[PDB]
Amino acid sequence: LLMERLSVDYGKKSKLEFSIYPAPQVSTAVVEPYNSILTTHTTLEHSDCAFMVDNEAIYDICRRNLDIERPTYTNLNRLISQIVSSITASLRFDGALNVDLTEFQTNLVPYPRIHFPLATYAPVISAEKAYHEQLSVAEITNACFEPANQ
Amino acid sequence: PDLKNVKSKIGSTENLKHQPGGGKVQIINKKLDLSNVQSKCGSKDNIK
Repeated sequence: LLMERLSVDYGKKSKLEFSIYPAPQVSTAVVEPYNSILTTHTTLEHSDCAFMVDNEAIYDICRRNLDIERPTYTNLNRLISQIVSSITASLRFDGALNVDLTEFQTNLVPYPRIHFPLATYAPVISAEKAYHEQLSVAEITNACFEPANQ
Repeated sequence: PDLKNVKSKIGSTENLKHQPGGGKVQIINKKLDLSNVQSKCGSKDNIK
């Protein structure tokens, strides 16, 4: 409902979104496939791009990568907050290379319907490993492409 | 003393045809139509 009335009123201004996108085997609710599809038929019309995350994945980041035994939605939200504070950094902190809210659109979006990217962040480990890993740029790059880290 | 084989009063006489039987249900649904489809994320003219 809102994605439209922001169209009608700000025109050509940017619309990005942060979405939890539903889980492969887990469900929080029964009718999730209806509600996603219903929204998505509007997301194709109004959002300029949409950044997706799955709750099922960050659980497994909690088990493998972060090695914490019992992840709550909080151990999970303080994980997402590293994604948001990266995403906005050129708007908030000086740098060698700016990336703006407009520059995601023009580089991720080859057609105004192929506009659902996935997010990842790395590294995402405890001190039990961060004093054994070296943590060079190329390790950290490998650690976002890795299918077990998505 | 012969009573003339006196009959009962008054019984389940309204049930003598009764069972009763069951009605039916059949659901079963119609297919929606998804034949209004075309893709946009490519080229049909500038490919030439």
